[PDB]
Amino acid sequence: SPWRLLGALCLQRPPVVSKPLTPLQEEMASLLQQIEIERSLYSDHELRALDENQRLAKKKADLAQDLEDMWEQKFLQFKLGARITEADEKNDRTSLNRKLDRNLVLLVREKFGDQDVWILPQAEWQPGETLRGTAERTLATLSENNMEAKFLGNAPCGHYTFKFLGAKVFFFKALLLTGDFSQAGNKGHHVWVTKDELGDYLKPKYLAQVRRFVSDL
Amino acid sequence: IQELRANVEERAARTASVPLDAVRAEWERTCGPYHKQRLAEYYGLYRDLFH
Amino acid sequence: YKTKPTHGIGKYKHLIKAEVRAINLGTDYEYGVLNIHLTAYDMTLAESYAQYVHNLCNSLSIKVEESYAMPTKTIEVLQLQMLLDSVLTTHERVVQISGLSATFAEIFLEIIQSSLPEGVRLSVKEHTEED
Amino acid sequence: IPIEDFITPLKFLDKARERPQVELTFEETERRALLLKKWSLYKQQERKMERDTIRAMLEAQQEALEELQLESPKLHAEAIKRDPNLFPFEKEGPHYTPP
Amino acid sequence: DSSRASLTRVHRQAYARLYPVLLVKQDGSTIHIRYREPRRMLAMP
RNA sequence: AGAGUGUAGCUUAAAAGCACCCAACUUACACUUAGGAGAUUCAAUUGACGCUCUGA
Repeated sequence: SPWRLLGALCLQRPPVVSKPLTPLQEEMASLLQQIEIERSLYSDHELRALDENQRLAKKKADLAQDLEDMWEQKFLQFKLGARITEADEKNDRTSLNRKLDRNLVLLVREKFGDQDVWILPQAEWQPGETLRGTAERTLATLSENNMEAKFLGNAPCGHYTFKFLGAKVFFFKALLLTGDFSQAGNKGHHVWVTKDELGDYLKPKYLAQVRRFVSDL
Repeated sequence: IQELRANVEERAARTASVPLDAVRAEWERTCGPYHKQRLAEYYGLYRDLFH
Repeated sequence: YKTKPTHGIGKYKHLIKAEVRAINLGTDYEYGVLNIHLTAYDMTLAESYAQYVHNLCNSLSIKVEESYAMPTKTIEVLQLQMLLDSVLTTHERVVQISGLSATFAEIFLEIIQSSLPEGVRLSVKEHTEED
Repeated sequence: IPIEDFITPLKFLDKARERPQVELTFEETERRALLLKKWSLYKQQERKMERDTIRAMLEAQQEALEELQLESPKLHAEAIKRDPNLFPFEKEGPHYTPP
Repeated sequence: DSSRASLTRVHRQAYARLYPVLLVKQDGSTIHIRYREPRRMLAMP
């Protein structure tokens, strides 16, 4: 019973920019803001504006706008970052800074002499070695980059075996923090993929089920 | 039920009267016999009339 | 009664338990009261996040011993350039968890990472502290 | 000395005569109720989807553990062994704009 | 699922007004913080 | 290609009971007061459209 020892890892990426709000969610947020403004009890700005205006009117019959204009001009001068950094590039499929609202997953292309499978960042562990160590070595060597992969536990996430001589592809999870990639234009056709592109690219059934335990969001 | 819910639209519940004549007619034209048998059993009619 | 066959029918003390280390055996593993501090600047956001975490723990059959909240730290920062005051505040809420077994911790961590709000960090550690 | 900040300050006592009116209309109340019902349905659907995803993840992990125990009776303990890399667990949530 | 706990509400009765403030720290990122007064920008040095 | 099947999450129920959450009393949980989405997949005791396993 010669079982082929093989490993793998399902890389991930924490999101940065928040997700868009559904029109229903936007209406709910507006209603919540309205009810909060209605339930609030006075305010420093309101107390300093309304009472001051009333006193000025009373004195004339015998602050607020300045600060508002200052805030408006400060917000106009301060330019925020580009939130939609995907449509401007579109064709940049091999860039870590492509998608920011959804989760990203690594995607490497490898061609063999006997097969040409859409091989996910797989690995190969030694009987005397540990699966975690093998995954770390494959991430630090195959990707060729200094990354701070923050793992969670020593337990796996999904396994898929294939026979012809048995085998077994062991997967794992790893959350990045600061990935410093060297030479992005290398021969290694690495691509960053989320969910829709994952399901659209993955042709085989062994990897088609990998998306069952991935954060759909 | 779907037609009634669509016609009420939620706004009526936020206090309808609901008629009683139609309800009584439907009860008599469906599960009336069940309640009649229950009342007869409670009053003790089967244990005395037909023994 | 004792001799009668109906003995021990009204026994209820044996069902109620009217009376932390990190056990790590070979197969079973349980952490030692993990404290999840929800550091954030907004109070409503932190409260909602704590409520959601407690609801998830209750739905997944997870014990939640304590759930107190830490005091606020009035961090007074002087915006230098012109002296402009800005008395900010950092709120923190703790949520104790003990019921965990193998992949349950990973599932909970994944759920947390997937359901993160805007402007709320994390910092899990042991309970050994001084409030 | 646990001293929380949940007690209402004394400044919110006298100052309470600025917004005592809370008048609404029937159409506004109906719209609010409809929005609340829609948001409740959306939250229920989201919770159901999250529960389904959690169940799928649990099933996948159980299948992986079973395959490991079947094809490797000497690595199940190592896989179940919790590593000491979760004490300094610190992570920030998603912001709105990038650096 | 980041917008789940985003929609919240002040469960308390006595509380002052709260406006959406975009606080920018040294890292460079706006966070919807509910600070006193309607401040549109508050750069944190 | 074959087997297991066939009421939503569950039922030695045949359109009910336990699951769920949005608002008020809660640091928080729970209870309580207010509402809803919820299903015999179809065609005539049988045939096929939805999943699990065994293979290629």
